[PDB]
Amino acid sequence: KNRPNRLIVDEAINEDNSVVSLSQPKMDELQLFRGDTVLLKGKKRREAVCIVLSDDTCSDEKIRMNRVVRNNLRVRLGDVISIQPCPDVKYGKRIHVLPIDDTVEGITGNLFEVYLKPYFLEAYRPIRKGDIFLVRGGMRAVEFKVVETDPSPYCIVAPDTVIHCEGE
Ligand SMILES: [Cl-]
Ligand SMILES: [Co+2]
Repeated sequence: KNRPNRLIVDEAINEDNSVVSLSQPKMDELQLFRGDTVLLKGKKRREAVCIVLSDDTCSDEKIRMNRVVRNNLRVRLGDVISIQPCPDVKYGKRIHVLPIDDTVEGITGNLFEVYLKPYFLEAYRPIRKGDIFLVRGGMRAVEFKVVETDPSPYCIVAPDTVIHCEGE
């Protein structure tokens, strides 16, 4: 019983889509530093790639995550996920995302300048093929699915990372 890399999901205080949080003893045990990329394994064999931060109100065996990640992981509060470091992870050459058209009227107009540039610029966000993420944009949030990454199947969107969006 007991394992150090299996943890119980818990609601996050940080709503940033790329962030998960652990106690400091936990990070120190798993030998992780703030900014480190982790692979999370959830239910229905869904996997996510996150940035891990230290939270001091976090129980040594809890993991706080926003629901964008929980949803990507197909888990809910109190479920159990597996966490591993992701050292080999690389800066992305290209990424292909498609925006989710949920509404009549679709969405306009330049998704790149309005959503993607502002969302990705800054953060060196880690992403995976098949992630669904939500950008709080002008007028309305928009969701995108990650169609693919080069390199596949996951990577860090860097400032020189090419980002193609369907209609663009
Ligand atoms: Cl592409
Ligand atoms: Co293309």
